[PDB]
Amino acid sequence: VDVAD
Amino acid sequence: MQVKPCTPEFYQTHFQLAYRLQSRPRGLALVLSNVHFTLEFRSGGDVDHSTLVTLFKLLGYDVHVLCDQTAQEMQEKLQNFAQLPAHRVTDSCIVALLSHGVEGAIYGVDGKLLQLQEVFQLFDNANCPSLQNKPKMFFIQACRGDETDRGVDQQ
Amino acid sequence: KMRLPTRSDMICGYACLKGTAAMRNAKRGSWYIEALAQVFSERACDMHVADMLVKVNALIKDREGYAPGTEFHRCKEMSEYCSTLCRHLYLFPGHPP
Repeated sequence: VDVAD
Repeated sequence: MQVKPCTPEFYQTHFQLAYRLQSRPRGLALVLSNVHFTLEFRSGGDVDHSTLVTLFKLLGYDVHVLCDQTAQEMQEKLQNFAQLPAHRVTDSCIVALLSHGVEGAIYGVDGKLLQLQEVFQLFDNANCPSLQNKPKMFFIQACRGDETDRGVDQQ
Repeated sequence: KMRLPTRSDMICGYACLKGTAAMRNAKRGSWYIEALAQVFSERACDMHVADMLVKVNALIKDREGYAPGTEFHRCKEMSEYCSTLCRHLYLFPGHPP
C-alpha cells in the first residue's frame, strides 16, 4: 500500500 | 537496469550547446537515505536507495552513500562531501536526499530538521569554488507538508 | 572580468509540491524515485536533464494511490523541478565507447 513520506 | 549509451553523432551535434560533461567519472554522487526515525519507518526506502546507487553508477558517477544520519551528521557530512578535492577535475555533481521532511527542510533520524537552503549553500559559487559553472543536480525525496492531495475530477 | 552570482547552475527535482506529501510504496519504493530511474535509464542517451524531469512529471501526474480504507486511497502527487541552469544538461552516457 501507498503511504506518505 | 541498463543505461543506453548516447551515440557519437549525438555527442558531436549537442556538446557545443551543453555544459561540458565528459570527465571520467562524470562527477561524484551522494545518496543519503534516512529510513529509521522516532515519523514512521520509511518502508521501501531501501528500494529507493539501491535504485539510485545503481542508476548513478551506470551514469558514470562515483557514488558515496550515507544512511540514517542525524540532522547534525547530515550537515557535517554534506559539507565534507562538497569540500572533496575530486570536484575540481569532474564536470558535475549529484546529491540525492531521501527522508521525511517539511516545506524547505528535511529530517535527520533524531527528528531534527536540516534547512535545504543550508544544503544548497554548501555547493554554491562562494562555498564550493571547485564546482563553479558546473551543473549541480539535487533530487529531494521528502514530504513538503502533511496535506494529502485528494485529486480532482477531470471536467 | 566576468563574475558570478552567489548561486547558479543548479537543478533541484522535488518529489512533491510545497505543502503536500510525497507517496511511497512498501515494495516498489517512492513514486518519484521509481519514475526518475525509469526515465533517466531510458532517455539519458538523447534527452537533457530538465527535459527528463518533465517526463517524470508526466508519470507522477498519472499515478494514483492504492490504499483501500484510508485517506490515501486514489490520492495524487505532483512532482516539480526548479532550475538555475544556464545551458542544456546532457549526461552523454557511455561516450566515448
